Amino acid sequence: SVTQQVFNFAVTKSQPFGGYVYSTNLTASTSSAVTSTQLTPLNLSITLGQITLSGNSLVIPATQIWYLTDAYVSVPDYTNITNGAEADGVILIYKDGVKLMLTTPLISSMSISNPARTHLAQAVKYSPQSILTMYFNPTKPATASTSYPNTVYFTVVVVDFSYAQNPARAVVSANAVM
Amino acid sequence: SVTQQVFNFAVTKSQPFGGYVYSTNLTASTSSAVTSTQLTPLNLSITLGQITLSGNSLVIPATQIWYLTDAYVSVPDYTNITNGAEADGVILIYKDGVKLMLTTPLISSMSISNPARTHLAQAVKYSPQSILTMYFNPTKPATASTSYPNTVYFTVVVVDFSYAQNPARAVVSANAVM
Amino acid sequence: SVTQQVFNFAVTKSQPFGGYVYSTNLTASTSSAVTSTQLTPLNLSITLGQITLSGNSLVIPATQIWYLTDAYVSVPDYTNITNGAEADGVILIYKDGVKLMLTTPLISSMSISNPARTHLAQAVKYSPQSILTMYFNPTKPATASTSYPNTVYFTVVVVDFSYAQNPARAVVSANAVM
Amino acid sequence: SVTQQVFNFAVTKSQPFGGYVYSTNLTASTSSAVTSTQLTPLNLSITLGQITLSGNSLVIPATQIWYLTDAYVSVPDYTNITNGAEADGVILIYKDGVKLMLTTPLISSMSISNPARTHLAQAVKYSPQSILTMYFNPTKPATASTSYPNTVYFTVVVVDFSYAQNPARAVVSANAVM
Amino acid sequence: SVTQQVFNFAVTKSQPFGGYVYSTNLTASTSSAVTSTQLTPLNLSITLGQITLSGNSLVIPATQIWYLTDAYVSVPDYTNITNGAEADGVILIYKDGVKLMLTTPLISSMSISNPARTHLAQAVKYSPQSILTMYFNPTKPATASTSYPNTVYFTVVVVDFSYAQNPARAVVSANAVM
Amino acid sequence: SVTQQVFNFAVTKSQPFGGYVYSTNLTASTSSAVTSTQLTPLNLSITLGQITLSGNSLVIPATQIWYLTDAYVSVPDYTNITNGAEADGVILIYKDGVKLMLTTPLISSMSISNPARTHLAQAVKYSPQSILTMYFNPTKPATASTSYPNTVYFTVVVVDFSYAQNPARAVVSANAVM
Amino acid sequence: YSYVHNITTQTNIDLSSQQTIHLASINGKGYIIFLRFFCEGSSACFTNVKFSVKANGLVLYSFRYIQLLELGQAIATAIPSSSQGFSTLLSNYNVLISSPIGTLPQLTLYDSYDNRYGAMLQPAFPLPFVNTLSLDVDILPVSQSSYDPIPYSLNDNQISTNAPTGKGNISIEYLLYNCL
Repeated sequence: SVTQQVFNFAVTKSQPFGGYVYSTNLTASTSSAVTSTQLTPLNLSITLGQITLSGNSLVIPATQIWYLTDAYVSVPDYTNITNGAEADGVILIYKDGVKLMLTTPLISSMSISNPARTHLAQAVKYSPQSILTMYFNPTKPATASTSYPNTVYFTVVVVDFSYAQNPARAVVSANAVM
Repeated sequence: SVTQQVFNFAVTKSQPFGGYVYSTNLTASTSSAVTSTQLTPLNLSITLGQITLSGNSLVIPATQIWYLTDAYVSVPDYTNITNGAEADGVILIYKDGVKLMLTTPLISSMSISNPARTHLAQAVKYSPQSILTMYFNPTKPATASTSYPNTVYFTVVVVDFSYAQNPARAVVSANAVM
Repeated sequence: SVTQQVFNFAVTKSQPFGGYVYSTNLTASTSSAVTSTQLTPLNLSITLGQITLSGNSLVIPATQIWYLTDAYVSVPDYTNITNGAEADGVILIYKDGVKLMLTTPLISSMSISNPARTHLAQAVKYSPQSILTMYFNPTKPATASTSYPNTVYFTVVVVDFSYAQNPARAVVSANAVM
Repeated sequence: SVTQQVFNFAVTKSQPFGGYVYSTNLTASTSSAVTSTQLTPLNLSITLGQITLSGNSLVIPATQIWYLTDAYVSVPDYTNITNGAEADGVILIYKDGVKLMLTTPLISSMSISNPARTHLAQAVKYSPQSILTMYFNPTKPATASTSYPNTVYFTVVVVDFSYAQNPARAVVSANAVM
Repeated sequence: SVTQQVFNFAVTKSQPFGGYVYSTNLTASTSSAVTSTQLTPLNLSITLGQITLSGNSLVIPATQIWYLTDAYVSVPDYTNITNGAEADGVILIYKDGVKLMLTTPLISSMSISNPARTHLAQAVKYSPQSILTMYFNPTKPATASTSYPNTVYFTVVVVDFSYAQNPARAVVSANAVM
Repeated sequence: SVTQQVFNFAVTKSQPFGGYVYSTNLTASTSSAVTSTQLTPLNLSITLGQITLSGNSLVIPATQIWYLTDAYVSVPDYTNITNGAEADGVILIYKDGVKLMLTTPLISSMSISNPARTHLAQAVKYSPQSILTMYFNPTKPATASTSYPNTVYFTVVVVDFSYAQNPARAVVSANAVM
Repeated sequence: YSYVHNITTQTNIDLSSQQTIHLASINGKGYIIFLRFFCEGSSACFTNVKFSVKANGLVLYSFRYIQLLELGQAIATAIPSSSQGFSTLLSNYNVLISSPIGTLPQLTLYDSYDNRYGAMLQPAFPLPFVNTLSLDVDILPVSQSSYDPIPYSLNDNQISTNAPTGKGNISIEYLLYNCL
């Protein structure tokens, strides 16, 4: 329960300033059958009001605070990796294009069917509007015929401030303490 | 795994008012083989008196406080998701039609044959009258022929107050403390 | 570990008043190939002195407190459920014919051949003498020929006060302390 | 961890009187392919020194206290049960041959490979001289040819007092305390 | 699961007297395909000195304090247990050729491929020179032709004291507190 | 959840002095098909600026504190070990050349395709500069033709101080409190 | 204050005799700013579905699509006298679009080919609502042949015996400006 400690942290800090907490699922998918070198995955989140932030280098909205808490890989992807139909490798997590903050331990290892699956290292806070980008550095690339693209899911706990009283000073006073 | 903590939270807090806690089964099912875009599953709840609330957008009755806690997917669906006979994806949980409250983590990982079955992060409260709506956001859609619709069951803990001395004047005072 | 919590709770609460706490396997068998509509299952409990309390609508003996704690389904039933030889559905659990206390989530998913079997919400208590009736509400009924009856095993913790020095009032007196 | 709390309680309470707490394995074996009705399984306990107290109705010797803590069944035993190669049913656990205390919940269900394995209900304490005996009541018996005997494993905690001093005074003081 | 707590316990306690704490791998292996009765496994421990302590009845060197923590059984062994190509059973653990302190839970059930891989109860201490010896008590012995010997790997925490001021004086003060 | 406990411990003590805590991957590889005896694997870690510290016996940079917390073995390595195409064995972890810190338990048994793989014993810390070197002491060497070199992945928590006020002697102040 | 923009749906409705469906409900004070009503499915969207918008239980709007066409809140037409009236209009033309609205609703979209129907509503000043705002859909099957579009009361439940039927799905988009 590393998501359940972040979820308990946001609903106690952002509640006196007026604040809405929920969780969503971010999908980073490296396109078109990586076989040679470092590629870049296309992040695609579904936030509250039917909106779809697609494309590389997702920019956070100006009233939301994100928390990248966990990551996993679906079981039909883990079947394809160990059969050599799609690539293995690590995934680098950047903030503002400058800080390298984490490196996921070998995405073939974090399949959701194994109870002894290694998780993400720590829950990463992402401030209001600021670049979230990811890179995919493959090792043992895809070899078999009829290869498939990669897909690695992430769990984002999203704090939202769009229903406060005065949201201009509600965000910037809650972002400092939390 | 969160149902047993929110159940004893209901039996302790509702009993000074008269509190009749029980559990019922909710069924969400997108019709007709989702393959491209965001679909709408048909809710279906079964309360006490053979009352089958159907269609989208269920309304909580005026004497009850619901709790949407857990979910699971049967094995004859999970053998189809890995075979590409029905779409994977997540389920968004809305409250009052605009506020998104949760996201179910990747319904193929909620199968009943996964030894690490993933549950929900926290159970969501639903007060008297408040519209519950859900949507299905498909990642890795169905590609095989003779596809099948999706079915993901849920679990609702209902806190009834109709058998106290007053059905209306008491539930609105335990809604403030729970 | 949900059975062992309510067993250990009973043997420290009913111990200063004298209480013979033990476990018992309950059987609920809907008879003769349920195929269209709501049925009624034949209960069967085997207490200490080899007497088998049978028939629909068990009346609980006047010096005992029952705790219905778990539910599971054997493996040869689960082969017959998924092959359409016997009907799926849920089970409703009453008390004095009016008070609905649980709904078992889809008895095919409570099977023991799966490593992530779903559980009940809470261990349901039952006072001295009070009627216990159940019902079977079939969804997706038995389809293939040469059908079979349904059978869902339960597990009941029986606190017993009959061998102390005190009547059927001291049983209900130590019932409401719990 | 239900063996560990019993183990730490026995280590703490029997230490000032002088006491030797260790853990062993007990084998209940219903011989010769049970097919019809209620049988009697051969107990075999392995104490220190390859003693192998075998045969029905083991008497606890006058210096030891035994704690029947947990019960399970092996994985080829589970495979032979679900193929109908050996019989299913319950196991009744008696004290002094008259007092029933526990009934194992359907020994097919307690296979050691499932994480959703149902445990024993409570750790049964056996005092000095006292007679442990068990019975096997079969439901849906063995059907296939080349049937096999049944074997169910128990985990016993033995608290010995023979090496301390005059062991009778230590046994009566410790059995008064723990 | 217990190997991380006694390691941290050994570091904090052997520090005021000065000492290594590290880990090694101990191999117990019953020779030549046990089919009848009580057999003796051949221990083989290798410490940092590249010195192999083989044969039965290993002697702890005069400057070390060992701790036997966990055990596991590899997959080509567990493939052969479930086919009957080698024996199941437990392993008894003695000290000083006299005391018996543990009995490991059913060496098939601690295979590395069981998702509920069971661990040991508590770590076994070993002072300066003492005789660690094991005995393998087979239940369900090997029945198939071309059988294989057993192999159960252990994990030992070794607390060396060789770098203190006087190592023979340091251990007899640290054996009291640890 | 062992790497997330030392990660949270690192960010608590690096917060008053400044510190850039992040997780990387160390890859130890024995070159060219070990077949007889103890070999030496060439480490390869990746710090921030695409800096590949290669060669045997990596030297820790002068203002960083490392933490070796995890190890795993990929699936094409585990299917090559059990096919006898590369050697099994253990891996020794040395600090300054002098101290032995750990021993990994039998690298084939910490593969990732097994749902209950074994773990290490502790996270070994590493101060400003020390010579981290490893050794692969094989058992059951490579027997089949067309053998492959080994590859065993690790996971390092790196605590950089280079973006604090003075990364020369503030790193030696936080080294003592950790 | 805050904007509230939403789309409510019912995705499979029997257009049979005498049903009442409750689409959405909004609590709190606010101002109605923009509304859209849409139906899809069979041609029985056009005649059998009555939309209703209430505020604090008091009815603001209640209409149908054939009421909006036949009472002149649609595209501006002019039919020759040698005809049969509106029966010659719906039998000859497939798609009818009309943009400008004002406070009263207008039949903006008639699509008999693709079978989509729709109306819009933009108040010329923000229409307040105090306690609740509720949206209802009443399925009352009435044939196209008579219907008597001139209204005589608010709660006129008029039906016929040979009205068309089918299945369809009904959506309502709204944009409000609520209080906090």
